[PDB]
Amino acid sequence: SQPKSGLFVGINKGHVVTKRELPPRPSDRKGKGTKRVHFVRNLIREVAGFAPYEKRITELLKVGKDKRALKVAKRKLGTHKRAKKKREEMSSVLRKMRSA
Amino acid sequence: VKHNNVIPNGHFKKHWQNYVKTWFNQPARKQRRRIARQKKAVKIFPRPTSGPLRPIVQCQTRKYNMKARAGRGFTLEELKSAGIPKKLAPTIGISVDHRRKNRSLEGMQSNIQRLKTYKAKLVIFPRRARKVKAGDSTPEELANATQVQGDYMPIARGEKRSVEVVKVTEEMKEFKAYGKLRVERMNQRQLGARQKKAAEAEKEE
Amino acid sequence: GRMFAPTRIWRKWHRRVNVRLRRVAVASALAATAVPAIVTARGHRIESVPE
Amino acid sequence: TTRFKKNRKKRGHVSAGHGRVGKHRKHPGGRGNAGGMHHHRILFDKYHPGYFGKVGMRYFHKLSNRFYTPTVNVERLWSMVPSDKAAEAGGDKAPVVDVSQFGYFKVLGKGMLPEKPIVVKAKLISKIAEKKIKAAGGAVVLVA
Amino acid sequence: GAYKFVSELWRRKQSDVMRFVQRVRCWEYRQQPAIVRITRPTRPDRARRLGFKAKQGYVVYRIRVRRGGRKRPVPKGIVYGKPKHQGITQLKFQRNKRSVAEERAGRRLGGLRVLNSYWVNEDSTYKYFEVILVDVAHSAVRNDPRINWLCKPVHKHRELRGLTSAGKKFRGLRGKGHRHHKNRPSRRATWKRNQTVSLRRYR
RNA sequence: CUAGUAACGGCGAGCGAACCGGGAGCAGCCCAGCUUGAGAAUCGGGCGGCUGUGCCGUCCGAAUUGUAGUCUGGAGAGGCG
RNA sequence: CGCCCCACGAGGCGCCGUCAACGAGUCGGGUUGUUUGGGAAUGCAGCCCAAAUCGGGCGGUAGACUCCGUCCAAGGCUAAA
RNA sequence: CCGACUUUGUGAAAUGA
Ligand SMILES: [Mg+2]
Ligand SMILES: [Mg+2]
Ligand SMILES: [Mg+2]
Ligand SMILES: [Mg+2]
Ligand SMILES: [Mg+2]
Ligand SMILES: [Mg+2]
Ligand SMILES: [Mg+2]
Ligand SMILES: [Mg+2]
Ligand SMILES: [Mg+2]
Ligand SMILES: [Mg+2]
Ligand SMILES: [Mg+2]
Ligand SMILES: [Mg+2]
Repeated sequence: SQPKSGLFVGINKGHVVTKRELPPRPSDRKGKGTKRVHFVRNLIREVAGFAPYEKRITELLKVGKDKRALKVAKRKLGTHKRAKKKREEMSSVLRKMRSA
Repeated sequence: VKHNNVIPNGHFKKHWQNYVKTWFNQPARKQRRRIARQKKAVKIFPRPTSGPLRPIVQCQTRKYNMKARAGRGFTLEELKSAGIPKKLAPTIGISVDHRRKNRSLEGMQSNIQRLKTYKAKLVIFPRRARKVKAGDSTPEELANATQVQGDYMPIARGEKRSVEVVKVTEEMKEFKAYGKLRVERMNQRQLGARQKKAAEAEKEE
Repeated sequence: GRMFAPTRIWRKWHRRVNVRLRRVAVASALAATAVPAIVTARGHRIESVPE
Repeated sequence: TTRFKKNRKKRGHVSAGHGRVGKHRKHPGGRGNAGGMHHHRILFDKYHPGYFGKVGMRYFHKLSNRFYTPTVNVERLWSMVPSDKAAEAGGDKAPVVDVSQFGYFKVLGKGMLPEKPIVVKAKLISKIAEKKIKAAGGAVVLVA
Repeated sequence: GAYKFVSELWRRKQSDVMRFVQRVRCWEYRQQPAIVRITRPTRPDRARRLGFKAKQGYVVYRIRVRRGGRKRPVPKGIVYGKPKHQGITQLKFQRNKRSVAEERAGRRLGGLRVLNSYWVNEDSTYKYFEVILVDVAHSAVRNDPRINWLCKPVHKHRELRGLTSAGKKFRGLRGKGHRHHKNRPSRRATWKRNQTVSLRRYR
């Protein structure tokens, strides 16, 4: 964003150069899900089913005990960063199966 | 151990006599590299002997941030704005580094002047004999072409030592530069403690 | 059997002298070329060289 | 110069200069610094005080670049300006010195200065460098 | 394009359908020899992405390996030495089982060269890998530019020398920065380099 | 060069790299995946010819559980010039 | 130096905004063992758990939140010094 | 020696939730 302060030490220290906005590259969309891959994954999801711990997540969420849902999801997957979003995804599956 | 001497750090408890590397072949590598350079020059005649063009870039690392050096290649932005296609730039003696990022106009125009200079004093033989297509060069000046030797576009490593003479103004004398220089250090120390009280100022009031 | 403390290739064969000390020594040698008594002492037959 | 080593003069003296009573065996004290805490204790705690133990906190992955502050005392600043642009100057007009162009980050305040004003333009300044430059009539311009 | 479908269906490895088909394949595999020629990949997508082609000369061989660590082969658990090298039962082999399978197939199959190998099925005692082998004397491989590079003599026994996908994994070549700077060109190369006493001429 | 340094070690003996910088040389590439479907456009082998490290014709086979072509993230595919 | 004359195919360049597909018992996590300078764990390996697509790996002290710098693995080839 | 996870699937009852 805006350039350095020009003063060698302190908040936003450094030497002043007129900063520049980088053109969009490939790999800034890296991971942006696409129409067909979403189609594929969603189709295969119910055909395969749900893994047993994911079913336990569904059960704990439909009880509403989100802390233990996250806890067991973390103990299965391994890290909080992915446990959190696995809980989000399974909460999404429960809203999309209590929508109807 | 005995009388006052440094605590030894001899790292010679392994079998170092199996891994001594002697440099008696130093003149030999000098001469072999020289021979290789002659036989590359004759082959790439009449290309420049230093190779393709290299960008002026800054070094990393606070110790050398101000000292410019030759980089690896021009970025895509730079090639595009100097009007030279991606796949053609390495062809005519211009390196390309798709991994660099241009973060400054100061860097971009600095290298764009180099691209323009290289295209200014570049000559390109036709791919065939009589057919002179677009981007080629005329025979009359093709006929004096030579192999430049050494660095054909030198890079100054630091900006020149220049000390002009100027007035000492009253408001320049009043400037407490050390007080200034302590104030932002104080702000950097207190940056968290300030923004926290701001955060709960919003959260409550 | 062996020799005591066998000779090894990683002796200090080449020694280093300061570049400025080489230059000083070449200066003193050039100066000593100019003095007829030094050449004649050093062993050159110079009784008929002009200057 | 083996023709000079004192071993050569010790030829014929049975003990090669290491004594008859206490002979010259392999390692009667141990390899290297053996027994710093035990029997070379007198040596280590007479000539190398502070050898044993931890002091201070660790610093994983230090780069020496992070700690780079080349410094110059005030006394040497005027050597940096050539005599011609010392002449092209008067009481109100003074030369400007970019120490970063000379390779210096901080400007420390040791020594005398001439009464002639000077505008040193640095990245870091001390208290005393500023006090001496101001008292000399110059000024400071902080850049980076 | 079906390979996205089949790849995702192999991503869901704890689903009921995959559990069924993978148990029954595990039984079929356990009833056959350790090294068996198989006509076609069971995982066409996985085979393709590693460089398999429905072309003559690319053969597929299913390899079985036992699981568990490498327990030290010494005459009674007696290891003559200092107490710090005296263990037996919790040592681990420094090559992964994928590599072990490749290095089994490579030895038994002399006239063919190992391209890749991929997991197919697993149980309590045996892992089953499918190893893609390439016949480099076969003209249909001599005439494919994407695979000639494997006919040059410098690619002999890649598996036996640590050059395949599993090879680079267990060599630790998957990484470039710190955490992986010692393993370039090899751990032994860097040890030699760091141990060479450089005695310059004018030292 | 960093550097016998940061770190590691009954923190004892000892052990010990990397970034930055300067040099030598510098070249980047190709796959898999959505994408001929009026139509396997691909490859091998036998036989035959010739100009012969291959090319061509014919007949078998491989292959649709995908050969060839386009693509590789720095992109790319489309449409206009 | 000589005959052979390079297209409606491909590329480059300019614009568009629509798509934009990218490697799984793999990463990643626990524990064990070895190894490292790598220290709440440097690589590797065994066993168990086991993914993600507004995502994933890093930023040398484990932890959660906010922001920022950076790169795109789990397929392959590549002289020169 | 024994404990847990794994190959390890099926349905049934009785006691705890
Ligand atoms: Mg020894
Ligand atoms: Mg005597
Ligand atoms: Mg003596
Ligand atoms: Mg004696
Ligand atoms: Mg004595
Ligand atoms: Mg005695
Ligand atoms: Mg004692
Ligand atoms: Mg030093
Ligand atoms: Mg060691
Ligand atoms: Mg070992
Ligand atoms: Mg470990
Ligand atoms: Mg390779």
